[PDB]
Amino acid sequence: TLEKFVDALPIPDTLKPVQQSKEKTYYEVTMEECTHQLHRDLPPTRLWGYNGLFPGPTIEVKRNENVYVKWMNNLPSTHFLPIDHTIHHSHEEPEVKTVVHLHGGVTPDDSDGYPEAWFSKDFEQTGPYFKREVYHYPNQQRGAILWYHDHAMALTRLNVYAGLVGAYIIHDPKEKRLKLPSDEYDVPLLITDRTINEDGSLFYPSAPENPSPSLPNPSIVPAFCGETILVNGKVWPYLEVEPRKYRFRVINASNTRTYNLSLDNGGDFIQIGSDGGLLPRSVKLNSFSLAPAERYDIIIDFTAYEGESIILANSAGCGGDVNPETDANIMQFRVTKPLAQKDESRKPKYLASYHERIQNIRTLKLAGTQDEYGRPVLLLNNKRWHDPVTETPKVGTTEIWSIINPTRGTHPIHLHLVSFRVLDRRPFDIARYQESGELSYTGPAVPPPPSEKGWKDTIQAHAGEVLRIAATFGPYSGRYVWHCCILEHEDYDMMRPMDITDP
Ligand SMILES: [Cu+2]
Ligand SMILES: [Cu+2]
Ligand SMILES: [Cu+2]
Repeated sequence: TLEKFVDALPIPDTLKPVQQSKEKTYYEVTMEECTHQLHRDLPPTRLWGYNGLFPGPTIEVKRNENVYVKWMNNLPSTHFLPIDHTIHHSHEEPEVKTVVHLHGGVTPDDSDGYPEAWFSKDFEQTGPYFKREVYHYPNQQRGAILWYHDHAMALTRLNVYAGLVGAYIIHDPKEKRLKLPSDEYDVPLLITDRTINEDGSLFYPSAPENPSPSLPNPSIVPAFCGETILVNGKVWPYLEVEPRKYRFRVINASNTRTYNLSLDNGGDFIQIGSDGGLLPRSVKLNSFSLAPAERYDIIIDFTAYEGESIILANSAGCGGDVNPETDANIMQFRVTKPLAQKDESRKPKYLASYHERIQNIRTLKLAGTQDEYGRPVLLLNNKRWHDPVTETPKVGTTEIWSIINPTRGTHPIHLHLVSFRVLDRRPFDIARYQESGELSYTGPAVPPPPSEKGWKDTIQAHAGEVLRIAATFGPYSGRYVWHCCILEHEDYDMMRPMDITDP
């Protein structure tokens, strides 16, 4: 095992445009086999990286900036992580397929990275919903932390684990007057748990434990928990900071793992933002939950802690209780950087402003059948991906989605295109719902905590609760998706199409 806090936190560079005008910013990003050392004491690791980087370069845009990214694939024809060929059914398609989803993007459908819009190297082969090489991101939306990652059908868990993640920030100039910490004092933190072999190579399980020899090989697993935690591509790093306010864009880019984060001296975060942008009012927190694909925009105020080492800790376990010596640790702040200037940043209470009729109320169930080989298959509302679309909201209208979770565990559910408000959660009789299909509540409705009073696009639906959210669908119409963000679930098969229609 590996010494904690011996490597500096990398901060990914900001991508430079290939061409740029008042009217159009044009970027190129090529997926490439690359080599990077993840820890002082590990041989370098072979990974897949956007422009040869892990994590991918940070992309920074203004609200309404007219952006194009040509996402290209220049990867090997053959994968280096275990492909389970039995999970989706078929001329022969390439083994390695990729497509980039801008998670949180208010995006035209053919630029949203639909799982069947995939492509292989140089776009030689393309999936049946592919339309275009150069994706278009108009960024007509709230300033926020987005992130980009692969979304290829049956492969998402693999392609992401391989290293295909990156941050995308939307800056709204109108927010500049809040004087939030910025520039060097505004730092994204992409958290990814990994398991790494002694020779430096990524370990990803090629079967669950106790593989009955009937079971395919490789076989998909229903969950992955990495032995090590990385932030921005380094195992358990440290970051030297100035004793002053910092903003952090915290992103869970892990396959399965949920984090429950705190500072080991009992100190407080200030949440200024959720997936969908600034909260209306800032919230003071001692801890916070962070499931796959969630994003918390926070301030940590180091002013009074000059000289100190503060650990960003985690108490959520993955497949067992946290281990204090390993996954209980995320990174270490060292407040030893001299101030480069006066800290003019603020941490205001007042951040943003907070009339619509309900067109429809979709009731949706989270549940799993079981396959030929005994393995669990997780399904949204009893459907497989390939079944005729059923979630078909009307452009311009508002729906309430009530998501019922009678499973053993939490699912972070994500809708593309939209961000949405959270209404409440409410517990119910699980046995009763499974026996009869009948829903009896065992307690009142609970509103969201303040963290979740703003806009969200990825939301934890806890076991034995009904969660209700509300979304207005637009401004674009077309074919999108919704799904669980635990990638091991997403790929088998907790993802469905979502058509937003127009007369
Ligand atoms: Cu998304
Ligand atoms: Cu799930
Ligand atoms: Cu998605």
